[PDB]
Amino acid sequence: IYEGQTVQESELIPQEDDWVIEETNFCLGRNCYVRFREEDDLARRALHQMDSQLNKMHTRLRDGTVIPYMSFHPDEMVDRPAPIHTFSEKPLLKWTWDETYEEAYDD
Amino acid sequence: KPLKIYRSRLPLPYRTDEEISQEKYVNWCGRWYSYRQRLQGDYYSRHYF
Amino acid sequence: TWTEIWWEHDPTPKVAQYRPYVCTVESGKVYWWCACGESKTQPWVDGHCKCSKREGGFRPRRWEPEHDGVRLFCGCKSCFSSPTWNGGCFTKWMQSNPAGGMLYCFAAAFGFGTLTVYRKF
Amino acid sequence: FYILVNNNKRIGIYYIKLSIIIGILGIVLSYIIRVELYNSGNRIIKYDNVNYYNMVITLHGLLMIFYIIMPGLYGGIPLYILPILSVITDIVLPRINNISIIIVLISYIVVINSIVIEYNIGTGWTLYPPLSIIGTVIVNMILYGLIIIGISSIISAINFMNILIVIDGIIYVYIWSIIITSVLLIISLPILNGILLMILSDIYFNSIYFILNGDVVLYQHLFWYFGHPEVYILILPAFGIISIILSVLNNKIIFGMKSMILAIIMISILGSIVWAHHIYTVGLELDTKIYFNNLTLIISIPTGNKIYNWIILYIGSYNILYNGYQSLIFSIMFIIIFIIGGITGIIISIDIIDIGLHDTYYIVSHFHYILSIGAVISLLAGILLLKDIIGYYNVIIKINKYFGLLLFININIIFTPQFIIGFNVMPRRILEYSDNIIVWNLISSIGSISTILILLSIF
Amino acid sequence: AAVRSQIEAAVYKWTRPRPPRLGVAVPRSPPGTGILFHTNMQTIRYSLSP
Amino acid sequence: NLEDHFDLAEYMMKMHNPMSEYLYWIAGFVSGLHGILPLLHSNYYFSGMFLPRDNDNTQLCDDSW
Amino acid sequence: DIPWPARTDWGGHDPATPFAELMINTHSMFWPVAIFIYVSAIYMVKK
Ligand SMILES: CCCCCCCCCCCCCCCCCC(=O)OC[C@H](COP(=O)([O-])OCC(O)COP(=O)([O-])OC[C@@H](COC(=O)CCCCCCCCCCCCCCCCC)OC(=O)CCCCCCCCCCCCCCCCC)OC(=O)CCCCCCCCCCCCCCCCC
Ligand code: HEA
Ligand code: HEA
Ligand SMILES: [O-][O-]
Ligand SMILES: [Cu+2]
Ligand SMILES: [K+]
Ligand SMILES: [Zn+2]
Ligand SMILES: [Zn+2]
Repeated sequence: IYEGQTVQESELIPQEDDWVIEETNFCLGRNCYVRFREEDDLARRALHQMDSQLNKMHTRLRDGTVIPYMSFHPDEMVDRPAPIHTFSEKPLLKWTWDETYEEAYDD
Repeated sequence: KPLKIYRSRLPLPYRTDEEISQEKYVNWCGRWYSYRQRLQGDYYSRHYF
Repeated sequence: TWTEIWWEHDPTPKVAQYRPYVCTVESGKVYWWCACGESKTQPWVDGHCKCSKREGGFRPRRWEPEHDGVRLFCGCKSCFSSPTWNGGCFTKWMQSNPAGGMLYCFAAAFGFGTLTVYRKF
Repeated sequence: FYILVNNNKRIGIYYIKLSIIIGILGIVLSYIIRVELYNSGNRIIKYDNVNYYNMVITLHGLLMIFYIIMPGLYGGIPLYILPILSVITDIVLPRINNISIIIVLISYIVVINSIVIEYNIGTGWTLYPPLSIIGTVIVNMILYGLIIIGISSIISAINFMNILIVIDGIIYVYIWSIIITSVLLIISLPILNGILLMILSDIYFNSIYFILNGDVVLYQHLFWYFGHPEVYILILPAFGIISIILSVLNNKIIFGMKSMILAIIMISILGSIVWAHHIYTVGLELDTKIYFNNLTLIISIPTGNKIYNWIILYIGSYNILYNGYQSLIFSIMFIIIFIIGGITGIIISIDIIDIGLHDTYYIVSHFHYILSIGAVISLLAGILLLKDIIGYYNVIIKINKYFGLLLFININIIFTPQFIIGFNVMPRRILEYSDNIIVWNLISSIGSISTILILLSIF
Repeated sequence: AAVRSQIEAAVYKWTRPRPPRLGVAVPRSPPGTGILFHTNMQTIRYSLSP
Repeated sequence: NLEDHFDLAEYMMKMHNPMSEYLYWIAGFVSGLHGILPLLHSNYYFSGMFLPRDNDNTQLCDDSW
Repeated sequence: DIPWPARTDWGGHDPATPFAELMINTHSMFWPVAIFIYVSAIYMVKK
């Protein structure tokens, strides 16, 4: 069963005595129904919808990396509402292993 | 022979020098989050079962 | 007992009261709940407790009611549904006075047994 | 275009749209039934038009099973998300997907047209001979609808099976749920077609299978060899939905994924070999009865494992997250409701208990709690979860605690009393009844009118 | 009341929990490490000792 | 094109003509009528009345109405 | 013998044969197990 990543005590040792757990808000913000402008036409309302996607949002950490909107299933990865053609570039499921080959390295 | 890819030629996502100096801190937070997660699993499993 | 015997890196509150605080709340207003049990304006942060000063990992707990009414609020500072009360105040009390806990539980079970048996029989 | 579209997501919307439309006719028939049963006497159907009631109950059952819940849970949600869950661009067979929905609509038009034009008589949704073969042409029309529906079901099953060849990710539990239902269809439908053809032969080709020296019990074997696999073809997609909703909304990884998957496979194999629990009162041999009773009770084991794995998904979830969303409430309500339906199923599984409870309203309440409550709520919960992805609006459902509470209370007012009258006893498929059963029938009728009123508040 | 406090104090002393026998492979916290998290973390249910 | 990105773009962007919704509701309403109209027609055909009067197939008191 | 108004008759009523008594008792025997299965599962439907 999965119980999280394994931690060695050495990795829990801080580099400063004042280090605490970063208090970054992971609430993306306040939202509601997407509100279109009357002036916008069909094309410009499409752009508006594409700019309100929660799955394109993320939270930036103190070191500049961002934790993205994540989901257990790929159903939450398409634009909402679903466009006619979704996964043009095949979504990549990344598997990890310990195998390596020499060609990838240089001395 | 196989084609060669050079990681040194890849443009990187923008990160300030201040942010780059905090990498160890963020890793440290991640380990403590995994430690707290794993312990809580045992605690909760005992309580609810 | 998570803070007491399992994990020593989370802030541990002081019990203000082993009973919930009854308060009238209004929709559209934001309330701040004391998570350390040392505020003198319970159940709210008074501006002088640990939560107000952001000391020792204590922070005020934001809360907002959907509708107006009277709501129960946690005094033990450990209820699962904090700031709201769900009975954790009694549970935490039993941990601190296990002999008393047995007395109440026996009495509650005794009443439940009598009524259910009397009606069904 | 509208009818020419091959987009798998558009076709999924069509399936839900058509299920609601046809569903209006289904609910109306249900209201007729409950109105009639409000007291003893004739209320809305004349004593000289009792054949209409027999037709109402027959069409109610057939439409709700084959034209509403099956197109909604096996055609609607599946055609919209399955290709996305499989990280594939579109469904494997685009043109077949288009014709399947068109076929469903055409078979629906045939059925309703037969109401208007043919004499109205009924033989139950189980079309038992010899009654089914001595009827009028409306029975012939209904047979054509079922056969046509069977074509759509099988080709759709072929479509989903081909996802195994193209799936680019991991087969999630929901995908496993649809694949196994597809397998159940591929193995059960061909048997149904054969027995339906024999019904036609006796109706239209002067065949003699269902007259003396021919065993009428033969039909019941072949029919129910498809019948019971059908009830699991209708519930398994619902189980798949429940798994996704609980994991997503509680932010908890599915526990015992492989046991969930192996529980679905097990239910299918067992569901393919227990059909004769519908034939307990015919007079089968003692050993046959004992075999079927034994295997029927076994189905509870895999079904029970899934229920408990769902419970732990909801346990321990963060309190800060708002739990009043309609999708979450419906998913939780499914566990509470399905256990009631399943337990009563185990009660009726004991054949000696079944002698008293066969062809009584206890059976009705049993399969209503699972389908009319459980399956409906599961389809609603699934659509509600995909509201943003689907994009529909102009309804007040997403956060409506009044609707959920009123629905739960009133739906139970309808069918809980039907368990009581099962030991009274009130037979099924009847309209008139003794005066001492009015109280419970009246209470259920009050429940039916109330549920309909609550359906208007969503708009 | 004297007996009440006596039995209350007798029960209390016996029930005080001992450290759990972790059934999971976790590291030892570095020595001298205090409170690092805050009270806005998702609440962890308060569970009675066995 | 941007207009073609979303399936049913007019409806999703909230510009669709309301007549489409009206037709959908009308279609459902017609479907419902297939259970009521034949009921009335069949009742009249075999009795001469479109709908019965509660308990008119049983013995009624003199003052019953 | 005949249905009576507003009667639960849970498991059956008024048996007049040994087999009829058997049917009533079979239902009564399993009923507590059904209650256990329900109560035990429902009690854990919560956060
Ligand atoms: C169970 C119920 C409760 C459920 C509650 C829970 C619900 C939860 C949420 C569920 C959500 C599911 C997913 C939704 C996705 C929606 C996607 C969407 O909107 O797609 C876009 C799609 C189309 O939008 P578009 O892209 O702009 O399409 C443009 C067109 O393609 C092109 O535009 P166009 O203008 O060129 O269009 C062509 C148009 C041209 O139209 C016109 O020119 C119309 C002219 C006016 C005619 C008006 C009707 C006249 C009737 C007269 C009757 C006279 C009777 C006289 C009796 C006399 C007696 C003495 O139409 C046609 O030419 C063909 C029309 C064919 C369809 C209509 C058929 C009507 C019935 C016919 C029955 C015939 C029976 C014959 C029997 C014969 C026996 C011998 O939307 C729709 O089609 C409307 C959907 C509206 C509802 C959406 C769902 C909302 C949420 C649920 C609300 C509750 C609904 C409850 C069910 C209904 C209850 C009644
Ligand atoms: C989707 C719908 C659906 C589902 C899931 C089921 C599920 C079951 N049904 Fe079915 N049934 C119908 C729909 C359904 N049924 C219909 C529509 C009819 C009537 C058709 C007609 O006659 O016209 C019918 C008729 C029917 C009868 C006929 C009674 C009669 O004709 O007199 C019987 C009896 O064997 C039966 C049994 C069962 C059993 C034993 C299950 C099992 O699947 C139930 C399993 C679930 C549980 C058991 C609860 C969950 C598990 C646990 C909580 C574990 C713990 C429980 C135990 C250890 C027991 N059903
Ligand atoms: C899944 C199929 C299904 C559904 C939903 C229902 C729903 C209902 N049924 Fe059901 N019924 C059957 C299948 C179904 N029934 C079958 C198969 C029989 C036996 C047939 C026979 O005897 O031959 C039967 C028999 C039957 C009878 C027995 C008549 C008799 O034979 O004597 C009665 C009345 O007592 C009745 C009443 C109801 C009521 C009041 C509702 C509901 O109205 C209760 C209220 C619930 C709702 C109004 C919501 C329903 C909404 C939808 C279905 C649309 C969902 C669509 C989406 C979510 C997109 N039904
Ligand atoms: O049918 O179970
Ligand atoms: Cu069955
Ligand atoms: K009647
Ligand atoms: Zn404080
Ligand atoms: Zn508290």
